[PDB]
Amino acid sequence: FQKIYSPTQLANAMKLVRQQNGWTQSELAKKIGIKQATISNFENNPDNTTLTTFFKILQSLELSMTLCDAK
Amino acid sequence: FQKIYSPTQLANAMKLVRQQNGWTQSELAKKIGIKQATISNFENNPDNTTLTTFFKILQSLELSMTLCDAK
DNA sequence: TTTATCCGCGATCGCGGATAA
DNA sequence: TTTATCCGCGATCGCGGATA
Repeated sequence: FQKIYSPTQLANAMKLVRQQNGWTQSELAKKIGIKQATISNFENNPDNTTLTTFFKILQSLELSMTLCDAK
Repeated sequence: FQKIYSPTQLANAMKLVRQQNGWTQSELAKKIGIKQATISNFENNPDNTTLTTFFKILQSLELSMTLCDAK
């Protein structure tokens, strides 16, 4: 768990968490009630993703976030 | 620095950091080059706010984020 | 099976700009 | 001075759905 500085970095880290637990986009989507396509857009093109989508996906991954010093 | 679970909670936490440092929306917006209106929409209505905006505002605040376990 | 891409649709974004208050 | 709100604009969202 490290500091995250961009949407791309964020999406890559969460995608890795998804893969490391062997979850599919479809099963995560079903779990929180959004489209599989929405998870695919977030993983690939996270820049315009809504905060609401990010939080729903975070919950699906059994994750949360905290703020920290940029340093 | 607490676990954050929603856009509102995130926006409230970041607004608080802005105020605790005595920073105005205008000076943050000018610092990273976005609209003052954009920071205002984020603070009040964060749900559909983009990941790009959220990250720009974090940088303006000298903040970063980290993922963690949801518990 | 898994993931990425496309349609139309209604909604909202963030922009420049100008207010409102 | 500070922050919230509105306009028009082009872009993109996330939706149900159906492909690639």
